[PDB]
Amino acid sequence: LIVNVINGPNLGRLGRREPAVYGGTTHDELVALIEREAAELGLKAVVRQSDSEAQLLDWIHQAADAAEPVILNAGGLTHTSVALRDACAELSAPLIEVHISNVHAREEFRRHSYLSPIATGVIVGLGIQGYLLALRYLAEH
Amino acid sequence: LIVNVINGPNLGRLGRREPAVYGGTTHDELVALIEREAAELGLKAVVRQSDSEAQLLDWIHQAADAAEPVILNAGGLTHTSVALRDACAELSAPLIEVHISNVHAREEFRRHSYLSPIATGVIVGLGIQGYLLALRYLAEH
Amino acid sequence: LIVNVINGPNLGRLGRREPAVYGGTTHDELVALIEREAAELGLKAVVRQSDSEAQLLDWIHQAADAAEPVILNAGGLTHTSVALRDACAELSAPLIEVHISNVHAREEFRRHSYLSPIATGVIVGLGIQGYLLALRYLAEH
Amino acid sequence: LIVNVINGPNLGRLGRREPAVYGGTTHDELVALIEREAAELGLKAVVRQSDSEAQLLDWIHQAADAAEPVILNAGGLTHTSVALRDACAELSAPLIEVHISNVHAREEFRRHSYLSPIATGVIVGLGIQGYLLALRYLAEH
Amino acid sequence: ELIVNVINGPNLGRLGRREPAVYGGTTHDELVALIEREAAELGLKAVVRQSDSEAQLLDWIHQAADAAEPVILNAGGLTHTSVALRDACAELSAPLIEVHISNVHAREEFRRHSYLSPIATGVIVGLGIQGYLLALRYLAEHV
Amino acid sequence: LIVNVINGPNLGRLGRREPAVYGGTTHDELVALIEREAAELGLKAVVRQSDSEAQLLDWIHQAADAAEPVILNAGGLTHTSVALRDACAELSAPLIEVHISNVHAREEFRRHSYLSPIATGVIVGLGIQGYLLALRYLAEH
Amino acid sequence: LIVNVINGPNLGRLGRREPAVYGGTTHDELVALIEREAAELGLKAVVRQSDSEAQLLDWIHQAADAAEPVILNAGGLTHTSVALRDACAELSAPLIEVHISNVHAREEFRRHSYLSPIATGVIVGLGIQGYLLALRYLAEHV
Amino acid sequence: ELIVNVINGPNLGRLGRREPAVYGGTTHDELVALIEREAAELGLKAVVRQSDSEAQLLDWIHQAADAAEPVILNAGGLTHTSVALRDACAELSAPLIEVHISNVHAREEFRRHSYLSPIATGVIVGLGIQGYLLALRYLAEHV
Amino acid sequence: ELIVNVINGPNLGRLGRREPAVYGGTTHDELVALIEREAAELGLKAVVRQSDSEAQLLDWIHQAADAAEPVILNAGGLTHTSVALRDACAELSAPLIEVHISNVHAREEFRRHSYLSPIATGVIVGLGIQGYLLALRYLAEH
Amino acid sequence: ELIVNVINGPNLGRLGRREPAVYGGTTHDELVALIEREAAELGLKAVVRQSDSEAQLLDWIHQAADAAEPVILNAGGLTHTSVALRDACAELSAPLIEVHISNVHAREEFRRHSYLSPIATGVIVGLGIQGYLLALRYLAEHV
Amino acid sequence: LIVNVINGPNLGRLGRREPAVYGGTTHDELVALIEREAAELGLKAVVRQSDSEAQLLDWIHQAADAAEPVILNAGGLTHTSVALRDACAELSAPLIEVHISNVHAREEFRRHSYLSPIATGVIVGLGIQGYLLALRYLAEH
Amino acid sequence: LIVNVINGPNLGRLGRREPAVYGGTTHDELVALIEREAAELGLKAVVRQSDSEAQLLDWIHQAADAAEPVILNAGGLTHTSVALRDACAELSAPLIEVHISNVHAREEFRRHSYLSPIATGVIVGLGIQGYLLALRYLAEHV
Ligand SMILES: O=C1C=C(C(=O)O)CC(=O)N1
Ligand SMILES: O=C1C=C(C(=O)O)CC(=O)N1
Ligand SMILES: O=C1C=C(C(=O)O)CC(=O)N1
Ligand SMILES: O=C1C=C(C(=O)O)CC(=O)N1
Ligand SMILES: O=C1C=C(C(=O)O)CC(=O)N1
Ligand SMILES: O=C1C=C(C(=O)O)CC(=O)N1
Ligand SMILES: O=C1C=C(C(=O)O)CC(=O)N1
Ligand SMILES: O=C1C=C(C(=O)O)CC(=O)N1
Ligand SMILES: O=C1C=C(C(=O)O)CC(=O)N1
Ligand SMILES: O=C1C=C(C(=O)O)CC(=O)N1
Ligand SMILES: O=C1C=C(C(=O)O)CC(=O)N1
Ligand SMILES: O=C1C=C(C(=O)O)CC(=O)N1
Ligand SMILES: [Cl-]
Ligand SMILES: [Cl-]
Ligand SMILES: [Cl-]
Ligand SMILES: [Cl-]
Ligand SMILES: [Cl-]
Ligand SMILES: [Cl-]
Ligand SMILES: [Cl-]
Ligand SMILES: [Cl-]
Ligand SMILES: [Cl-]
Ligand SMILES: [Cl-]
Ligand SMILES: [Cl-]
Ligand SMILES: [Cl-]
Ligand SMILES: [Cl-]
Ligand SMILES: [Cl-]
Ligand SMILES: [Cl-]
Ligand SMILES: [Cl-]
Ligand SMILES: [Cl-]
Ligand SMILES: [Cl-]
Ligand SMILES: [Cl-]
Repeated sequence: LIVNVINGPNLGRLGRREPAVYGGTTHDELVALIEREAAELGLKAVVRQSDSEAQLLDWIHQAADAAEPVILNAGGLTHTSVALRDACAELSAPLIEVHISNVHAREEFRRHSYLSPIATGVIVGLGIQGYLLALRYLAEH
Repeated sequence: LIVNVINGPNLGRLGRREPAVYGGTTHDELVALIEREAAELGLKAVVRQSDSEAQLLDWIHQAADAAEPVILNAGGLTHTSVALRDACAELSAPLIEVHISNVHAREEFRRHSYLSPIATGVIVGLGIQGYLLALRYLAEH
Repeated sequence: LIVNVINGPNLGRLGRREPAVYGGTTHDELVALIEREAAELGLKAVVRQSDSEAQLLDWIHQAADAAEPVILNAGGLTHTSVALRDACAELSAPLIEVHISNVHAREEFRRHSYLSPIATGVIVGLGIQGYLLALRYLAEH
Repeated sequence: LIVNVINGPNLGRLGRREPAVYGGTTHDELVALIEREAAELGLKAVVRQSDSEAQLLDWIHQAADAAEPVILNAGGLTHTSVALRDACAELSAPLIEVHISNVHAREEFRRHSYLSPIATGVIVGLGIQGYLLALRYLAEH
Repeated sequence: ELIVNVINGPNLGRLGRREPAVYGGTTHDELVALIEREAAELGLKAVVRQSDSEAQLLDWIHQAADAAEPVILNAGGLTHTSVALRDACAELSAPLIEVHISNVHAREEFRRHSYLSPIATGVIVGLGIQGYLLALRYLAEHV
Repeated sequence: LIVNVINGPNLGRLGRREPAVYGGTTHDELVALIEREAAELGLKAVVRQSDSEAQLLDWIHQAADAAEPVILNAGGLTHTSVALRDACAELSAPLIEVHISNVHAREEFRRHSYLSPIATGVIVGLGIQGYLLALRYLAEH
Repeated sequence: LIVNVINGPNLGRLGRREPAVYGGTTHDELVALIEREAAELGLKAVVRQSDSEAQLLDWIHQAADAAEPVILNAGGLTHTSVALRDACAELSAPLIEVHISNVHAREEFRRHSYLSPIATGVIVGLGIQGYLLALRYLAEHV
Repeated sequence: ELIVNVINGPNLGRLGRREPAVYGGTTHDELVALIEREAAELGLKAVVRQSDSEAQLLDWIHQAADAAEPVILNAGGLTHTSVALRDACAELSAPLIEVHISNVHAREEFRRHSYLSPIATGVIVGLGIQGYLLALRYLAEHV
Repeated sequence: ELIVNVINGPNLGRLGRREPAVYGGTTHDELVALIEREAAELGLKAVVRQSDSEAQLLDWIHQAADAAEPVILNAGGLTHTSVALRDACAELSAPLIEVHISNVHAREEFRRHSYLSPIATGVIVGLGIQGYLLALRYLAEH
Repeated sequence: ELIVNVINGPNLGRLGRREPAVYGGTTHDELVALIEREAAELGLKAVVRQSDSEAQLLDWIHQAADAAEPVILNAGGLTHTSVALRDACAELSAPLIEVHISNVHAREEFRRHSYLSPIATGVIVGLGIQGYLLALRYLAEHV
Repeated sequence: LIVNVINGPNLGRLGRREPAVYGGTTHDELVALIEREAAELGLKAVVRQSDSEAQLLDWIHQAADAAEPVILNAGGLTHTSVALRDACAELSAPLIEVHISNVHAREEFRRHSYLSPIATGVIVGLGIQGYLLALRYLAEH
Repeated sequence: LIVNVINGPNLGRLGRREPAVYGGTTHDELVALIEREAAELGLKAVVRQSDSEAQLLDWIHQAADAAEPVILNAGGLTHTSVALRDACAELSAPLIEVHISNVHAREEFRRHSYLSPIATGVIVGLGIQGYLLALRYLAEHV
């Protein structure tokens, strides 16, 4: 039933943040779109956002304890955080990595995700809909 | 609206080919699943597979001229072919890269797609459903 | 005319912290010197320090919304944080990167700042006065 | 007299966290063993864990000001945090780096600790006892 | 009295017409005059020199080493290539400030690895023409 | 017992092709030598050559389904083709990589075969006899 | 005096293909322009294009057997194909590598040709005229 | 009507006696004469100059930028090492053709990474002396 | 009788006068006496041996593998270079503890990439001579 | 007739009990006897020698160079580390065949860059202990 | 027998230039020492110093034309100049590369001389006597 | 004044081994040439050669204890042995590295000596006279 959608640093800034790269959809609108999609798939979505690494670790620790699937857009921490990777290694339920922009069409340092090798799957560059497609995978699988 | 699903080398071997990596679904069954999904979304899917790089280039040139969206799993050529990349650079309509296995949880040489930097988006590790989720994105775009 | 001076990890430790590298000037002394210089330049300076990455992200988000220039010394996060770089990418007003020590005369890993490529300019190795020189540039711009 | 044992991200999760890698001992049980061993060696041990980088930095600053020895397991931050390295550089009393797992028998990125070069010594792969052996060194020195 | 050497390397005599979107529209002649005015306001005497010749640049910094005079150096393209220039700068006892008009870290990767930076007192980059003037102000506080 | 000898690009040119490197034996004479040696060992050798990657993949697919051993000299594709390595990964029967020249005594780029890590064994620099030695291995395995 | 001009993958697409990179001349027009220039220089150009590596290899083998010069634009295969390099190594008559675009002003991976080290020479970034200048090299060296 | 600058870098004045197995037996004087004869055939005016001095090469490039004239450049060894020379060439508005006598890709690895190639219009390598004349023919049909 | 083998490699017989700022002023003979005494208190028997010969070190490793005895190993310079010593240590079924006197990570870069660490049970570095004694304590508790 | 030197390096005397899943269950004594029989069937005389000492291996290679006898060499760990061994093998005028029991390319990265491979006639890898026998068969044919 | 001793950039600064690295012997004193050694060996030695690359090339050109041996300390140009290497490649008589300091005990960028591979031999770290020893080599050869 | 000349692996093979690389002078002739030159300089030279790393380490240890200068040609071990480098780090008297061939004109892996950074100086490619020139340095520096 329960799917955890977790957004990392700078993702609360969606809308005004680099619109050509990330789109004009706000995080509030993102939460509403995910919840609407989850209800139509018979799931429950809990969407959380934080710039704090310690907060992100706490949320996925809880998902590990509850054995709930995780949709994770770690933002910049994707490319840098071993600590977040280590937390995500506790997850028994599927972990789907999601990025709004095509991370492979940008700077070289964005192409070597710490999370990708331990995630079930990755969706990149499909904009805001990437979250919704990740939800659909978890509902159908 | 026509969507081109193009599969590269060894993808015609699906089902028998490394089941633990790629799953047990055959390419014939994949064709049927895509065509069923496309019919629900109001799209028309043309699914084709070849082990020949020249044939993949020909199919991509046609999609460039017709300005039709492309879903591409180039198999091994993903990691090697600059020629295929150059063919895909002609596409005006969206290009979605799809991989059945999590290419980032495997050998290091699989983590550096030549196609990702020029694709609209990439779906990795979500099995056969990656194709179907790519169709849904294209149904909204 | 508001200018934000943002200091990152370990900069609150100035004075006793590696004196041969960073000097004997405390953070409070630095705060006083900046405010004195800004007042003589007709600017208002707001100087804040935190060891928390999430906190630094918060302050630059504010400067982005208020369209205010930023003088940033991110400390160790300079060399490691993509998340901080992403937050700084929102800034429409000039961003000046400042370092007290000559970061190129030290360990090799300190020579590859994530912030330099997206900043307007960089001042390195001029001690505390680096902040004051960054202020003077902003007074003319 | 006073020894500071500081544990980084995900080390509060010991016990159920990757048992085959880190063992079945919880953090509560680890605190008890450390306190019992320190009392036998005529020392007082202060054991603290946090997933927050800023919190770790705060604890290091206090040890530097008090000139107290530090036994540090930074977790995933060991491989990533220059900020934590910088704080540890202020320590006048010995710094012993400790890891539960053999960090050299794992992923390549775990083999290049930021703390190792500025530490007095490093104990790796000797399990929970690594903490206790580090205590014994400090009792002799 | 208190003398500061401002030394510009290859292609810096071309300022104004040369890639204006990268280096600005101020000519080198205008830069010389601007530096001299700012220096005199700070109680300093700026000696501003430009050469496309490495040997000439070496000679100038050799003299600054003998006279123990501060140096503000924009070596241009040589910044990224010349060990010889670095070796000469290693003799300087008075402060050495490396200045670049453009933000070299926002450009090609080969520009991000200065040979001079590790032996300089400090580096000012990407602050345009004012970087020279700010370097002078540092030296005015550091006699 | 059937053994498949598969020769890749440029190997049909044996005889005239860089005689100092690859020898003076033609490809037709190679077929005759292998077939004579196979009859002596009580094996059945099918020797085939193609410059077409797709054709080589098809022959490997057939050997995978038939559970037949493969002796493969992929020529230039040894160093470049992930697609060919992917086809060879299907083989349940032993795969033995053969090269006429000493590929380690030439250009550096010839030293990093994609096939070697998944082959049973490799024979290099022993000339045309390398094929015959490979047959002899398979006759006892 | 026969000269083989061989074009690799995606070069049949000249005209529509990234005009800002490769120009607006079509492959049909390219063929005819090469043939006319060759004829004026007292040569005969055989111009062929294929997206198939095996086909390109066959044309190179034939050129090696006939000891005819090759002007080669391998396209994408320039940066990736050892098999093509191996075939070209059999050439004894001059081999000239030609690229329409300045391959050094683009992505890094385009700057490390497998063909360059074994070719007589390389012409890059001079557009369609690169083929014609390669022909003139051959005509001036008879 | 069109003026083209042929600029040769370090060691190119040594052509003829210099490593003949690599650069051929044509002297620099003979090269000048061959270029001027080809330029006269194409209806162009060719000015051929050679120097071992980097500063001198930079000066000639600056003049070509100011005059908006095409440049055929063989920088010799400086091709692989000089950012200063690259920066001067970036100021050119008329076409820049990089020319090398030897096949620079069939030699040492350090010769395969020209600083000038990315900012040039085109590059001709390994065709010997004729590389200069072919570069002239390109400029005759375009500029 | 639980036998622990303490094996020292090249230049460790030179302890005392050998770079005292790096390795301390304790001689190898004094080290042997300290290890043996510490082993006695823990209820173990320590066999301490040193050789500058790689072949000799390999023989001692082979013997310890056949006897299923724990090994405390300071391979010296060979730590950073010897695949052969790694291959021998791979036979050990009983725990292998890598010990270095100096902090090998605070020194030259080539000292930071041990061939032995990835196959050892654990590693003790930079704790001086006491690193041997702590390694014994680990084995006594295990 | 023809004398063939089969030289095994460090840890190969441990075959049988040493990592059976990697190197097989055949002991070194069993390997020696097998090689001797196979060679005698081919009209050759195999001298099989093993040592953990680099110096000892060098001496045996020196003797083969002076006698111009072929060498089959499994240097073990020294394959990936010893320039001294490569230098000794460079003296051999008769064929040198490098042999490894395990597929060294299916293992750790540091095992994939043999110092001996570039100077050997050929290499046999991953075919078990039969690799020695196939190497013998090559030498009997040449050649 | 005439020997050319050629010193490059910064070598005219000997004596006062980094005494701990290059010693206290001036360039004028070096010239006098070479004169004495040349007289003892029975040869002529011409000592030239220039900070100009073009000048150094000219002197090398003259030595090539006269087939005279060269002792070269190119200073900083040793590590940077392909042009100087190309000039030295013309020399038919022996070329001895000489450095006063041990270039291998300093910065990494000093360990990759462009001249070494085309020189007859190299003398490094023997101070000023390196010049005198190089002269003795040329007298005997 | 006693000077130690130490030759590593394969240097006993001089005259036989790759004569186009190392020359036609035997190690015995080298010994005699060194002893003659030492007598001219008022020095005593002890020239010893071994293919064994352990034996070379022992000789270096002896030279460290006696505070005697060392001329060292480690051969192949030059590029591989941290153990030998560690032994040489004990030397208080000067250490001169010598190579007969120009190590920088050969394979890349020969250009990164472990001994060079800790030696007083390095002499390369001056053939047999490299040893004699090394002797003259030590005689001039008392
Ligand atoms: O590297 C990234 C990628 C992001 C995305 O595409 O979702 C967001 C972000 O803040 N940082
Ligand atoms: O590297 C890959 C990845 C594939 C996938 O995951 O779809 C298929 C394939 O043949 N080769
Ligand atoms: O790498 C750095 C550089 C700093 C500076 O020079 O201001 C401060 C800091 O905490 N970490
Ligand atoms: O890379 C590591 C190593 C750990 C350890 O071995 O203690 C713990 C951790 O959380 N992350
Ligand atoms: O790489 C650079 C940087 C320059 C600057 O920014 O001042 C000038 C220049 O000529 N070359
Ligand atoms: O790299 C190689 C090696 C070959 C061989 O040695 O058989 C053949 C080939 O066409 N390309
Ligand atoms: O890398 C390239 C270069 C091309 C060219 O410039 O001719 C063509 C092409 O298809 N791929
Ligand atoms: O690297 C090079 C190449 C040259 C050429 O081929 O023209 C000439 C030169 O002096 N140095
Ligand atoms: O690299 C090392 C480290 C040693 C240690 O710290 O014990 C000893 C040694 O001889 N070589
Ligand atoms: O790297 C290796 C490979 C071996 C083999 O496969 O024969 C043996 C060995 O001791 N070390
Ligand atoms: O890199 C070096 C080395 C020098 C030497 O050791 O003679 C002199 C110099 O100016 N630059
Ligand atoms: O790398 C080398 C260099 C040698 C030399 O030139 O003296 C000798 C040797 O056996 N190995
Ligand atoms: Cl988007
Ligand atoms: Cl697209
Ligand atoms: Cl991806
Ligand atoms: Cl799957
Ligand atoms: Cl300071
Ligand atoms: Cl400490
Ligand atoms: Cl300074
Ligand atoms: Cl900077
Ligand atoms: Cl500007
Ligand atoms: Cl052959
Ligand atoms: Cl297999
Ligand atoms: Cl080119
Ligand atoms: Cl000893
Ligand atoms: Cl173990
Ligand atoms: Cl460690
Ligand atoms: Cl041989
Ligand atoms: Cl192999
Ligand atoms: Cl020479
Ligand atoms: Cl050297």
